[PDB]
Amino acid sequence: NLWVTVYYGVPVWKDAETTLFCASDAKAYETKKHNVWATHACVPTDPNPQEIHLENVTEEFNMWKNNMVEQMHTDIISLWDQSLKPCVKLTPLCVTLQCTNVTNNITDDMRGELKNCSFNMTTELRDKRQKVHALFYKLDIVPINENQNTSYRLINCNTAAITQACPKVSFEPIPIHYCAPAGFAILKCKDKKFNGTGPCPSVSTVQCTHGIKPVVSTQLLLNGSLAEEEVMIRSKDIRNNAKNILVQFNTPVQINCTRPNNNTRKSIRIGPGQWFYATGDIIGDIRQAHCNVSKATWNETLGKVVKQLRKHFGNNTIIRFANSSGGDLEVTTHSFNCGGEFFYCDTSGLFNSTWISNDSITLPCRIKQIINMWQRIGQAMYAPPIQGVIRCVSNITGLILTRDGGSTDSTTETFRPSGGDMRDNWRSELYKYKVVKIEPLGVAPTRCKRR
Amino acid sequence: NLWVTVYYGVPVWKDAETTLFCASDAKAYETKKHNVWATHACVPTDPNPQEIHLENVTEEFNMWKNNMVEQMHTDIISLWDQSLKPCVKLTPLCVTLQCTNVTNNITDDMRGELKNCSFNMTTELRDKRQKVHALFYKLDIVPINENQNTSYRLINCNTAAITQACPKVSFEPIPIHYCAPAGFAILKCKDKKFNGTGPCPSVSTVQCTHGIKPVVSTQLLLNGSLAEEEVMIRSKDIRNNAKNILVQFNTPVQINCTRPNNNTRKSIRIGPGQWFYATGDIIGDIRQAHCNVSKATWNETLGKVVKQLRKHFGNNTIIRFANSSGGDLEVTTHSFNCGGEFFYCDTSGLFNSTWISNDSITLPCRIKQIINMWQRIGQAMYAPPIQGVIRCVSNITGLILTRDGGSTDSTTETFRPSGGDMRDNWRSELYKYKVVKIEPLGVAPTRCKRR
Amino acid sequence: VFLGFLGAAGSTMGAASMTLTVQARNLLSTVWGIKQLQARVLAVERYLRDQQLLGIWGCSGKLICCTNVPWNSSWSNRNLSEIWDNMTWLQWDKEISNYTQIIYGLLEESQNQQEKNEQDLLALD
Amino acid sequence: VFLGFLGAAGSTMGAASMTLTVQARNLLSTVWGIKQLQARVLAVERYLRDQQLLGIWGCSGKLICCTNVPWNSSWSNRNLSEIWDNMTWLQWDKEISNYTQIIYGLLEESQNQQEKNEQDLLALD
Amino acid sequence: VFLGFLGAAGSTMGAASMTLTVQARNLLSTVWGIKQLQARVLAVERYLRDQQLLGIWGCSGKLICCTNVPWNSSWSNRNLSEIWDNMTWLQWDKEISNYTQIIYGLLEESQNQQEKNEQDLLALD
Amino acid sequence: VSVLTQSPGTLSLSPGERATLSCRASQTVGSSYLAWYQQKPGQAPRLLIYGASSRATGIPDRFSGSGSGTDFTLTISRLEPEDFAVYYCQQYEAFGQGTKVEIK
Ligand SMILES: *[C@@H]1O[C@H](CO)[C@@H](O[C@@H]2O[C@H](CO)[C@@H](O[C@@H]3O[C@H](CO)[C@@H](O)[C@H](O[C@H]4O[C@H](CO)[C@@H](O)[C@H](O)[C@@H]4O)[C@@H]3O)[C@H](O)[C@H]2NC(C)=O)[C@H](O)[C@H]1NC(C)=O
Ligand SMILES: *[C@@H]1O[C@H](CO)[C@@H](O[C@@H]2O[C@H](CO)[C@@H](O[C@@H]3O[C@H](CO)[C@@H](O)[C@H](O[C@H]4O[C@H](CO)[C@@H](O)[C@H](O)[C@@H]4O)[C@@H]3O)[C@H](O)[C@H]2NC(C)=O)[C@H](O)[C@H]1NC(C)=O
Ligand SMILES: *[C@@H]1O[C@H](CO)[C@@H](O[C@@H]2O[C@H](CO)[C@@H](O)[C@H](O)[C@H]2NC(C)=O)[C@H](O)[C@H]1NC(C)=O
Ligand SMILES: *[C@@H]1O[C@H](CO)[C@@H](O[C@@H]2O[C@H](CO)[C@@H](O)[C@H](O)[C@H]2NC(C)=O)[C@H](O)[C@H]1NC(C)=O
Ligand SMILES: *[C@@H]1O[C@H](CO)[C@@H](O[C@@H]2O[C@H](CO)[C@@H](O)[C@H](O)[C@H]2NC(C)=O)[C@H](O)[C@H]1NC(C)=O
Ligand SMILES: *[C@@H]1O[C@H](CO)[C@@H](O[C@@H]2O[C@H](CO)[C@@H](O)[C@H](O)[C@H]2NC(C)=O)[C@H](O)[C@H]1NC(C)=O
Ligand SMILES: *[C@@H]1O[C@H](CO)[C@@H](O[C@@H]2O[C@H](CO)[C@@H](O)[C@H](O)[C@H]2NC(C)=O)[C@H](O)[C@H]1NC(C)=O
Ligand SMILES: *[C@@H]1O[C@H](CO)[C@@H](O[C@@H]2O[C@H](CO)[C@@H](O)[C@H](O)[C@H]2NC(C)=O)[C@H](O)[C@H]1NC(C)=O
Ligand SMILES: *[C@@H]1O[C@H](CO)[C@@H](O[C@@H]2O[C@H](CO)[C@@H](O)[C@H](O)[C@H]2NC(C)=O)[C@H](O)[C@H]1NC(C)=O
Ligand SMILES: *[C@@H]1O[C@H](CO)[C@@H](O[C@@H]2O[C@H](CO)[C@@H](O)[C@H](O)[C@H]2NC(C)=O)[C@H](O)[C@H]1NC(C)=O
Ligand SMILES: *[C@@H]1O[C@H](CO)[C@@H](O)[C@H](O)[C@H]1NC(C)=O
Ligand SMILES: *[C@@H]1O[C@H](CO)[C@@H](O)[C@H](O)[C@H]1NC(C)=O
Ligand SMILES: *[C@@H]1O[C@H](CO)[C@@H](O)[C@H](O)[C@H]1NC(C)=O
Ligand SMILES: *[C@@H]1O[C@H](CO)[C@@H](O)[C@H](O)[C@H]1NC(C)=O
Ligand SMILES: *[C@@H]1O[C@H](CO)[C@@H](O)[C@H](O)[C@H]1NC(C)=O
Ligand SMILES: *[C@@H]1O[C@H](CO)[C@@H](O)[C@H](O)[C@H]1NC(C)=O
Ligand SMILES: *[C@@H]1O[C@H](CO)[C@@H](O)[C@H](O)[C@H]1NC(C)=O
Ligand SMILES: *[C@@H]1O[C@H](CO)[C@@H](O)[C@H](O)[C@H]1NC(C)=O
Ligand SMILES: *[C@@H]1O[C@H](CO)[C@@H](O)[C@H](O)[C@H]1NC(C)=O
Ligand SMILES: *[C@@H]1O[C@H](CO)[C@@H](O)[C@H](O)[C@H]1NC(C)=O
Ligand SMILES: *[C@@H]1O[C@H](CO)[C@@H](O)[C@H](O)[C@H]1NC(C)=O
Ligand SMILES: *[C@@H]1O[C@H](CO)[C@@H](O)[C@H](O)[C@H]1NC(C)=O
Ligand SMILES: *[C@@H]1O[C@H](CO)[C@@H](O)[C@H](O)[C@H]1NC(C)=O
Ligand SMILES: *[C@@H]1O[C@H](CO)[C@@H](O)[C@H](O)[C@H]1NC(C)=O
Ligand SMILES: *[C@@H]1O[C@H](CO)[C@@H](O)[C@H](O)[C@H]1NC(C)=O
Ligand SMILES: *[C@@H]1O[C@H](CO)[C@@H](O)[C@H](O)[C@H]1NC(C)=O
Ligand SMILES: *[C@@H]1O[C@H](CO)[C@@H](O)[C@H](O)[C@H]1NC(C)=O
Ligand SMILES: *[C@@H]1O[C@H](CO)[C@@H](O)[C@H](O)[C@H]1NC(C)=O
Ligand SMILES: *[C@@H]1O[C@H](CO)[C@@H](O)[C@H](O)[C@H]1NC(C)=O
Repeated sequence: NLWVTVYYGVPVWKDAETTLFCASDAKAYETKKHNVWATHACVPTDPNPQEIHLENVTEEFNMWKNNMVEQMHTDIISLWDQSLKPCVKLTPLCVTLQCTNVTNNITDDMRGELKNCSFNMTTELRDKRQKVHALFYKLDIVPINENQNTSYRLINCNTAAITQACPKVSFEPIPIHYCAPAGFAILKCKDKKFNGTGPCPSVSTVQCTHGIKPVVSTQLLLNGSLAEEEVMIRSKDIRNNAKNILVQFNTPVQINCTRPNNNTRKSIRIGPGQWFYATGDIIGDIRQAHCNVSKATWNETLGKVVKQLRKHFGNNTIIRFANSSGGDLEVTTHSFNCGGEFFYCDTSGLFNSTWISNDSITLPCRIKQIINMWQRIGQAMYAPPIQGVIRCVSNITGLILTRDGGSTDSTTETFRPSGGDMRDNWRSELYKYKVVKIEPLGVAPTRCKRR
Repeated sequence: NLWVTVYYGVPVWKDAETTLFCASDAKAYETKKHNVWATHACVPTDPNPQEIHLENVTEEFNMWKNNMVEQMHTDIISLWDQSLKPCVKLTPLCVTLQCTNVTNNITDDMRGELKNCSFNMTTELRDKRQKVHALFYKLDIVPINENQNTSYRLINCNTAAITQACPKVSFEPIPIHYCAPAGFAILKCKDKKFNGTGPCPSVSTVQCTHGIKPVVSTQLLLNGSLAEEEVMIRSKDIRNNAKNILVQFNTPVQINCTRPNNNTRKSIRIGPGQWFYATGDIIGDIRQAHCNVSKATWNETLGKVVKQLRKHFGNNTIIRFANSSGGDLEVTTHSFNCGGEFFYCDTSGLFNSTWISNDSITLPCRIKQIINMWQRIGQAMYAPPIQGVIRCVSNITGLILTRDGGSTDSTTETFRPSGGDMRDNWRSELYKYKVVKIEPLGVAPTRCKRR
Repeated sequence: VFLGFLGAAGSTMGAASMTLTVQARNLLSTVWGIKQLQARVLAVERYLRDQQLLGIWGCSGKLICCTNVPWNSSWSNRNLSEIWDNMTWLQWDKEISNYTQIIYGLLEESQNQQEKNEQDLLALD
Repeated sequence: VFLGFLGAAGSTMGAASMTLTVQARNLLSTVWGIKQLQARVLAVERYLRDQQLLGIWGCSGKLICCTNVPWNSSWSNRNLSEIWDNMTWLQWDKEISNYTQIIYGLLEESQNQQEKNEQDLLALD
Repeated sequence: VFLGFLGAAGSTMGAASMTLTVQARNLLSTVWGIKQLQARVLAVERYLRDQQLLGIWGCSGKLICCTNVPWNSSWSNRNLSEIWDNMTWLQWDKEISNYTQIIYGLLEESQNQQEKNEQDLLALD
Repeated sequence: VSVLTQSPGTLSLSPGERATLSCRASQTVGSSYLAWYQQKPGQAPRLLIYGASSRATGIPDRFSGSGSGTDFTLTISRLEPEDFAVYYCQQYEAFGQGTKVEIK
């Protein structure tokens, strides 16, 4: 009656894990001599990419078990590492530093942040030495001894050696598109209310993901995607407090950041072909770095987040926002890098609200040059100073939060900003993507018989 | 009437760019422990190679847009770089040098070229030091200060660090054959009067190119191929003066080069496993290096070149040969390396002739040990001295020329030797080769119909 | 090439059996360079394994291939309209996943080598 | 193997259609090692793409393959002697280069899937 | 998959001609990663070369393939029982190793291109 | 070198009309190698045409040129006020004498 008929090219797939390859704009590669996140390891992108709607297809997605996020983590860290191998290693700079206060033009907030430090340094000739001065930040220098000798050491020098970023290499995140090799497909959830888990009734297949900028930040997702309809609350388990809650804004909050100091860059020769760039002298008055957010915009977005949180924690629960309990500087402050300078902003103003069931904010930011990226101990880098005044505009497109546990009373829920792991920063963009394996061989009954 | 018939394996091709792989003699690899231009990255060649004549095929060639030349450039530079990574880096030698004149047995021309220089040096034990002396060339040492302290520094030390070539690694150019991967073919122009551009009515397909020796030289192409019938003049645009003119001789000019000094090699230990080889002491009299060319042979070849130039610049134009206007030592002199020693010959005698429309020459050469190859700033190498007297025979198979511009009078044309870029040295051998892509799928009309 | 890829994954099995070329054309294409080379080589090996499976069934150069293997109702007792006009290939693959190797071994060695030996012995006549 | 390669590239199309095996046999074969591996893998992928194109036309294992696709005089209105006894495949490819994809889409999906469905439905009888 | 691999290497040629799929399925699969990638790519290229040889003989998708090439007693004058019921394929390969290329050139170009041209000219009728 | 003659020495027009400036090369072989440069007074020259006919990046479309062999011409379609300068033709290292476009 019925016989086996073999079909090749059937639209059947299974969940799979593969090694994806990027796609990037060749244009920006011509504009960008080098970018830490290499466009050379990657490939030029294809204009007019294709997205086919898989009508009548409902696919199961898991934002919290996605290997695209892990591959992105591996790729970004490895791209950073190879972008920092050729650059100069600042081992000769691990010397005693005689440091004194800088009080030329200082406001009461910036008192003691910068120090004038003198030290003996190597020169291009191995038989001669020089005494050179540079300004250093309090966060990059540690007292050598308890006694007030005013002798200082760089924080890394005990545990590790600190590389210097090449001055030519740029830090601007450029979009990268993650593409699937032959025999694999990327399925994109087109549902506008999806929380990253469970069945997705609106699915499409894409050659490559949308351009994702590797923006490294804590407590606030910058320059990311925005929710189409409503603020999106996404946690692996919302009841669990050990899992960070990722918030997506439907409307961004514009944030204006600046370091008003007019900085200079001083070349110091430490070897035959090796240079060390230093802070030089700050032309003009010295004022603290800070960031401005619109207060009304922040309050309206916070109300929207409160409404979405109430959808998960009760209709009469009190949603309180408070600031970080503690930890390293990266997590306790809104850490980010824009222009090549690494900022650290106190977001206590941002999270200072109790929401009962019924003009700008200025954030004092701090600057550092010794940066330990990606929660690794022993691989610090020195950020060369950026010359001039830096002004900086970004969109706050989301939050990373942690809910306080052990609540004695059940009417309130406290949420504090968090971060530090960028797998939860890059999972807020890849939440709607899953890679699948095509199984093109099928066998089905038909009445047809081989002669 | 007519139907589509599919043909696979049709002899159709298009111009393409691929990554070629070398072929070399296994024999010479057994004779050559190591050669900078690795026979290990490459493959043993196939005896009795095949060349099929493409009768009735006329192909368009462009000598001036050929990716084989660019791949050869990349490959030779990269082979040099990896051959110099393992060898010792002479950073400990960047010290003040107290230098005095060497006048033991000196001719009036060689006055001051070599200097006796003393310096403090590291030893295998990190806690002890030694004072060591070595002879250095004036071109490899620079005054540290204007005042006559007689303190000297190696020229590289300010800008970069200088590697030392391993003494065992050899510098003799061995022929390499460039082969095409599967699905690609190399088409060879067999026309004897071809100028490297335009249609070539006599074409053949070859598995691999003929053996090309990576001979690095300026102003004169050495140990290359020779024109079959007549001297060949090849420029991208002969009217343009910014493009170098490549000359191919039909008969070579024998050139005999020598450094008559009996040199010695002195081992100096600078580290636990690192050695520095120095000039030692020159046994016997010291005389300048020089090169001899036959004067009659040079004059006849120059007349032939003049005739070919007259074919492009008028039948009554005056062809004048003059010497280099200026530039670095590489371009101003006939730079070459034979035996491991790097020569620099003043070719003012070679180009000293005015040709109206109607015994040997001795070239004073100079020696260097700090060599900046391939027009790169920052990657110098130290050439270890070669022990003994070196005698050297080569064939001058061509020239690299530049025509003077802005001629006030139109009856004369001046041509000066040039070089420096080896892409114009290796394009004089690959001028007759183009890589093509085979397109084996064809569709043509026939009267045949599938049943 | 990519246009229409997987676009009949929510269509019926019969409607999806008319777009097989779209999915067949989409199966073939530093340290990063070797990772991507390993991905490309695995895609090539996977395509070759699928084509070898087709070739050992007498199904070379064929996107639809009939065989001499009877269907067993133990594998699936559904009627033709249910399968071809009321099911998708994904649901089908979910249903038959635990029977695939039995079918593949009834195609691998029984049917093809038997048929092939019989063609040789008929070519003798 | 290499002997005779491309030797009928200046011969007529018919004379060159008798040496197809010579060109078919010549299509298959540190940091330098990965560059050469990438070249070899791309050659393999290219051969596989060509064979896949042949297989989706019912032309597997065939160096000459006839089809059920009529020739359009818009593609070329030349007479058979002109093409096969007075032209080379290079000139032909130059002439038809802007019509190749139309022919390839008339072979890709129309002719082969139609024919293949009809063989299935005739095997039903 | 590996089960039964080479298990008929001491069996007669006929007994060993009934396990060809077992050996056909076993032909396809840092600095160490590139060495293993080179091994895998060479296995792929080798399989492709063998399949190309089969395809230029009219033997695609076929583990046993008859041809129109007469056997020459110069190659081997043994009787059918000796070969198929009293010899193994290893001994056979030892015997015919110096005649393989003659057979492969009588299959490569004579038989297949002749037959293929005749099918084209019969399809004209 | 190649002699370039760029006639007329002085060309007097008024705004908005089309001017046709011409350069004639003499000691050449004949090709599409020419450039047109605009030099306003007190400023360095600026490239308009790079090739016999092509246009330099950023230059409006009113500036267009053509020619081949030994005769070439610049055609300013619309003599806008910011289009009055000295125009030069270049064949390799040789330069024209200069054409004055002056308001009249
Ligand atoms: C979120 O996105 C915004 C908008 O894209 C982004 O702000 C932009 O950052 C770039 C890069 O830091 C800024 O461009 C810089 O500023 C000026 C403007 O041209 C130039 O001085 C800079 O070039 C210097 O630095 C280069 C090295 O990076 C050198 O190659 C060059 O020679 C110069 O020395 C540089 O282009 C741009 O102005 C801002 N735009 C705005 C509107 O603020 C922001 O950084 C993103 N935020 C995060 C957290 O990633
Ligand atoms: C153009 O081609 C000519 C002819 O091929 C070529 O001249 C030859 O160069 C080689 C290599 O420099 C010379 O061989 C050397 O000379 C003697 C002869 O055997 C030996 O002392 C040398 O061996 C020493 O050096 C080796 C390292 O290179 C060590 O491995 C070895 O142990 C020895 O220490 C070496 O073989 C050869 O004599 C000349 N031949 C002639 C006729 O001059 C010339 O160099 C080429 N020119 C250019 C510019 O490339
Ligand atoms: C940091 O202290 C240094 C001293 O090491 C200051 O540099 C000196 O500045 C004076 C002017 O007051 C100059 O005359 C000296 O020549 C400088 N010293 C040297 C060695 O050249 C420097 O001004 C201080 N910087 C700041 C920002 O306070
Ligand atoms: C995301 O939405 C889905 C679907 O509404 C939610 O899944 C439901 O909740 C639990 C899992 O938390 C499971 O019982 C079922 O998968 C779903 N139940 C239904 C449809 O009755 C999922 O919880 C949502 N997640 C968040 C963080 O909101
Ligand atoms: C951030 O906000 C502060 C406070 O409003 C801004 O400081 C003012 O800046 C303007 C413009 O330069 C000055 O005229 C005012 O005197 C400043 N007011 C103060 C200190 O109270 C600051 O410019 C903003 N920074 C940005 C947008 O980068
Ligand atoms: C966080 O909010 C508290 C109030 O909840 C702020 O403290 C008050 O600030 C106002 C306005 O400056 C003062 O009048 C009050 O005296 C402050 N104390 C209290 C107990 O209300 C506090 O400044 C906010 N923190 C920020 C912006 O970092
Ligand atoms: C270079 O100068 C050095 C001195 O540093 C000379 O070496 C000395 O030579 C004398 C013979 O005149 C020996 O007695 C000494 O023992 C040598 N010095 C040492 C430290 O051993 C050397 O002769 C000079 N070289 C040349 C080529 O003139
Ligand atoms: C090389 O020879 C070819 C053919 O003789 C020359 O090409 C001619 O010259 C120009 C290009 O310079 C073009 O008009 C044509 O391609 C050819 N014209 C003909 C055949 O009339 C080419 O110029 C020669 N190059 C050199 C440097 O001598
Ligand atoms: C280059 O030519 C010069 C000048 O002819 C040669 O110098 C002569 O060499 C011979 C042989 O050794 C000596 O007997 C003569 O005294 C030298 N004559 C001079 C200096 O006038 C030199 O040998 C040649 N060099 C080569 C071929 O390498
Ligand atoms: C280049 O040629 C000039 C002549 O054009 C040479 O200079 C003359 O050399 C001869 C023979 O040695 C002398 O008699 C003359 O007095 C020199 N001067 C002039 C003005 O003719 C010159 O030596 C040559 N240069 C070389 C070989 O480097
Ligand atoms: C630098 O060296 C001098 C002597 O050269 C020494 O007295 C001084 O303490 C050193 N300075 C430091 C370690 O800051
Ligand atoms: C910020 O948001 C606005 C409004 O959606 C958008 O147009 C703009 O491109 C965003 N900027 C960045 C840098 O993402
Ligand atoms: C910063 O200093 C530079 C140095 O010349 C000056 O040109 C620039 O105007 C200064 N900028 C500000 C904002 O003061
Ligand atoms: C959080 O806010 C408190 C005041 O409520 C402040 O004392 C503390 O320093 C803040 N913590 C961090 C990590 O910024
Ligand atoms: C934000 O709105 C909420 C409403 O509960 C309340 O905290 C407050 O009025 C607003 N705060 C600011 C700073 O505008
Ligand atoms: C070498 O060191 C000595 C002392 O050990 C010193 O006096 C002398 O100047 C040094 N020589 C140099 C730098 O040439
Ligand atoms: C030099 O030329 C002669 C004559 O053509 C030739 O026999 C010899 O091999 C050439 N030598 C070199 C080193 O190229
Ligand atoms: C060079 O010196 C060595 C050292 O012994 C000697 O054997 C050789 O003969 C010398 N050569 C010449 C040409 O003087
Ligand atoms: C070129 O020759 C002149 C004499 O005509 C001489 O002074 C000059 O140094 C030479 N230039 C070079 C670079 O050799
Ligand atoms: C070379 O021949 C030319 C003929 O014009 C002339 O310069 C001279 O007589 C000859 N020169 C030499 C050095 O032999
Ligand atoms: C989806 O299903 C509907 C009805 O169930 C049908 O009309 C439509 O063609 C289907 N579309 C696809 C792409 O399968
Ligand atoms: C169908 O499968 C069953 C086992 O489920 C087996 O007993 C039976 O023989 C099979 N039928 C055929 C016709 O092979
Ligand atoms: C097929 O898969 C599972 C896993 O073995 C098996 O237990 C089950 O009976 C089958 N499922 C269906 C839906 O036939
Ligand atoms: C070349 O053409 C001639 C006549 O045009 C013909 O006799 C000859 O066979 C052709 N040769 C090839 C190899 O095509
Ligand atoms: C031939 O091509 C033309 C377009 O050039 C088209 O209109 C016509 O239908 C085609 N003929 C056939 C028989 O398909
Ligand atoms: C085919 O190619 C070009 C490029 O599209 C097209 O314009 C032209 O008409 C065609 N050429 C020939 C010779 O048929
Ligand atoms: C081995 O040979 C014996 C007798 O020679 C035979 O019975 C047996 O089947 C053979 N076994 C194999 C595995 O070939
Ligand atoms: C068999 O081979 C011999 C050479 O050993 C040859 O002469 C003979 O023609 C061949 N027979 C056939 C039928 O091809
Ligand atoms: C086959 O191989 C060898 C090697 O060429 C040959 O000499 C010999 O005659 C042949 N051996 C047999 C056993 O037929």
